[PDB]
Amino acid sequence: MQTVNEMLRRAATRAPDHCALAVPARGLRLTHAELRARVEAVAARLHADGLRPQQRVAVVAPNSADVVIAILALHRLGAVPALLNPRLKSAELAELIKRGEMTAAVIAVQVADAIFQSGSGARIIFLGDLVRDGEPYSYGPPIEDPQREPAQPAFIFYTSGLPKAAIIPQRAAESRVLFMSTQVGLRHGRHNVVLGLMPLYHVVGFFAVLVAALALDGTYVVVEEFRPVDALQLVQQEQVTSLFATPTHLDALAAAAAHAGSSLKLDSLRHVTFAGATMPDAVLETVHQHLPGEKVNAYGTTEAMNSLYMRQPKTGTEMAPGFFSEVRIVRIGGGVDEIVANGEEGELIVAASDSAFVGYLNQPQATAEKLQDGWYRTSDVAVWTPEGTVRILGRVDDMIISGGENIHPSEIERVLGTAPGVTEVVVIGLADQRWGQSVTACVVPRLGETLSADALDTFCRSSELADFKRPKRYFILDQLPKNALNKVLRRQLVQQVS
Amino acid sequence: MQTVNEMLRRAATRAPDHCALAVPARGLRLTHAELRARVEAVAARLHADGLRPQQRVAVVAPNSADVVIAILALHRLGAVPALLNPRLKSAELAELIKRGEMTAAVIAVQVADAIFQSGSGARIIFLGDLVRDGEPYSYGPPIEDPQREPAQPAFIFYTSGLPKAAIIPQRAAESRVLFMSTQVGLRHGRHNVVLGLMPLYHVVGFFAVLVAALALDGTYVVVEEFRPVDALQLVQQEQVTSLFATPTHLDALAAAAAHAGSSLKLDSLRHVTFAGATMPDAVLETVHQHLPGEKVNAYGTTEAMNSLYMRQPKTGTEMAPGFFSEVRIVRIGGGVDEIVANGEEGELIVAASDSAFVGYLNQPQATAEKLQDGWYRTSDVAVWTPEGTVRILGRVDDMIISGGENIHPSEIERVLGTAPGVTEVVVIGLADQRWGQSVTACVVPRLGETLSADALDTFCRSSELADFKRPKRYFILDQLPKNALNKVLRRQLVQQVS
Ligand SMILES: O=C(O)c1cccc(Cl)c1
Ligand SMILES: O=C(O)c1cccc(Cl)c1
Repeated sequence: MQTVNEMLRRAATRAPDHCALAVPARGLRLTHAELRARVEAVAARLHADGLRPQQRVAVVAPNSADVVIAILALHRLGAVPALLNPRLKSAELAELIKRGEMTAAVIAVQVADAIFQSGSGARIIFLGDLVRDGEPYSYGPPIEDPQREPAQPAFIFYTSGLPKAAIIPQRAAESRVLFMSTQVGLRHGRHNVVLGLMPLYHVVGFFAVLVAALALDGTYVVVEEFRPVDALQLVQQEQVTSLFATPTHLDALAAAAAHAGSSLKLDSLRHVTFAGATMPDAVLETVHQHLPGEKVNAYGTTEAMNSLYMRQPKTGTEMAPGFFSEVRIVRIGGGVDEIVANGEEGELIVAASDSAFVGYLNQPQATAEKLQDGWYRTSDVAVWTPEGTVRILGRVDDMIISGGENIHPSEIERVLGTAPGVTEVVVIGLADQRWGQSVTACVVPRLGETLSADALDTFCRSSELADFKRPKRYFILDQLPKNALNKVLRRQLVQQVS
Repeated sequence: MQTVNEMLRRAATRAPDHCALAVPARGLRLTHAELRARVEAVAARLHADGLRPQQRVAVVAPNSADVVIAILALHRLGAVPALLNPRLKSAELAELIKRGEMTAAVIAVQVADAIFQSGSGARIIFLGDLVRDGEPYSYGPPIEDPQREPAQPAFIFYTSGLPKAAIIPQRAAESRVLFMSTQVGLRHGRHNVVLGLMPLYHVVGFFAVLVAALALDGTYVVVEEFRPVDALQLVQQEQVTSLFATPTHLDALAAAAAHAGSSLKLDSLRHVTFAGATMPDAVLETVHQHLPGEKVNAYGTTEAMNSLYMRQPKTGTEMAPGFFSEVRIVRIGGGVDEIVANGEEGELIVAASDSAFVGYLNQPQATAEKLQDGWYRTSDVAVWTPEGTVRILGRVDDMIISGGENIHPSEIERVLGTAPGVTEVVVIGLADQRWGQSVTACVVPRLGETLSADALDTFCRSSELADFKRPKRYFILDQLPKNALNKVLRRQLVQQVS
């Protein structure tokens, strides 16, 4: 195997004086060799204070050079970084750190208050006391490089109840990085300038962006806060070769580029990658018109990383397996060998090989639901297209079954989202009749505007949707309940309207 | 890990009906699924005759669809293919199979005579009795897929005394394939059409060409015999995306393309890769002028695969480490930690990690010479250029040390090779004076032509060579002694002229 530490160490010997970390705002550049020296020093200093290999340390911070040093430092020591979204509720973060029996918590968020008062006896480390603007506080004797095993825990990442802690083994690093090369077409070399738009607590942000950038002897451009015109200036200024970004980032970037034209020089950007299963046709449309570089749509999971992709995509929902990947579509709630007839819908399962998580920390029942007979079960519904591609339909959990028929809310949402006057829409099934579930649309109007059930129904009737998929009922709401992050709490919403 | 078998198996599930093997001459195409079925059937039939996992089977055959099936078949069974050059002497092949305690010998070469009469009780299998033109003789019950371990032997390849048997472990396959992607820029997908110019008994021919082609869900184009104009027609006809070829192939191909112009459509060819350390500046020159695609120079060994490379190269001798690679230049005949001053010459050693051989079969002394303290020693002399690239000078064994000075015969040979009237030249050191060794040139004239020591000396004097490097003596010969393959036996030649 080749671990994160080894990938980064080998890179440092090949390109010691090439720029590793760029923070254009803070006037901060760090070479590969200089990044190593700080990783070594924070490692040693963390060790000199009683942190041992395999001890889980929480990390809760926005993107920055300092948090990159600290995360790599912990891994170099041998500790297992558990990376957590800083948008989470103080209460949630304290609770997650408690369940995880975490030894320490590196924070740069008040949230420190919550952790002491949770019971969890996790040592609160403030990030600014380890490393500040790339320069660390040093002390302690230089430290040994611990022995690392293929199945051994290496990093913990969190999912979608409370977020679950997915354990990423040492051997998963390489293929979690190299798919950026086999699928996306990144290659080794110092031309690589990678814009860090993705948060570091998401596996793409860490393995596919941060680690890939350095492991290929390139440069990682730190972005502490996303602004669409500023990001495009970075593309031009830094000579960005690739960016991996959310559908929401790309909508912003494409529109800013459209209201920029040849004001910004974007030619250096050769790779625009995104997880676009949920990307509407209209955003995809603008991405091709207004942004340069080859576009690659990618499907993946925290649990197994990349499982499908598409070069120069037409719809955002249709993709095919790449290198490392093996996939099947099986009967919903059946065994891993129950393959559907091409054309019938089912659950996407992918083989659980090198890139796979090895279980959810302290949640062995959820693990047993997800890892069966060598497969990882996505909980996503899919269908083989006659053209040999996989069409992602939606989450199994969001699926509505009305009059014995599979209806996917995401399909209805993308239609209703184009209805004039609509700012947000979530489609849900209410426990009911026609039977089983009744398709119901919850719609938020644009600021100042009225909506009516009649007008929306007329709009749906005049759209491509088939009979049974048309909502039977509409609720016009001033907002939708959306947890600590900005994703809808369907269950909670269903509970609100009934 | 991801083994050859697993790489090819996963590929078959992703692209069952895409063309895997093309033999345009024989009118033979085989899809991925069809190639699998034959690999399964020859495997089973080989098993039904008493071949067990980990038993070494020799393979001695020119390139063909049938030998690809048989090699993959043996690996699928679990047997360890030992691939041998068919150009070797009958006596040599019998002897190598004897030392290797090989259980069987798959041959398609008389050479069968030699093997029985060597003592080695290796079962002689004729290739035409396993599979002919892609259709096998089937029998026996379908067979289990054996458990494979990371350090376990998988394939045996032979080197430069008698050729040594380098044992390639299961875990070496992935990085021996994926460097074609990280260094060379191959990516996953069915556009991949790979021309099989390289012999299958060379690690590049097997891992970097055959296995890479299939593992990326592409097509391998079988070439049973190299002809420069025919090969270029294949590029055009088959839509070849990449070729990996020897310097000798590229000289032929470039000249045929120059005496073709826009007669042949070569635009589909995006990657032209070669091991060009020994490629003269003039051939490289023509490669850029007359052949399309990005040119990539690559340095590597049987023992550790790829260790250096260069995109769009200027000299053929200057390269830098890519992904997976770590390299040092150390004092000749010193410890792995004795790094030279940048500018001093030394031995190129590369780290022995995932891609590395695990030893020479039954030759533990040679192993101990080559694998020290986690490094592989190339036996190649190199120097760091002020620009941070590695300049390969020549083999340590060919090095001449005259008047206490490092002189590399390859440098002198490339100068003398341009002297009009010269068809071949080898430079050697004779045990002698000035002192230690005396630089001596052995030159073969062109058909019908005379050479003189005086005229050659005049030519050298008028060349870029420094004082001490000029040959002190010339031998004009009608030929140079060149073993079973076409490489010069320096030791033997030295012995001839003295
Ligand atoms: O969260 C995702 O969409 C994701 C996660 C891992 C890998 C990929 Cl390609 C995508
Ligand atoms: O024999 C060579 O030159 C060789 C062997 C393995 C890998 C490479 Cl890139 C080159």
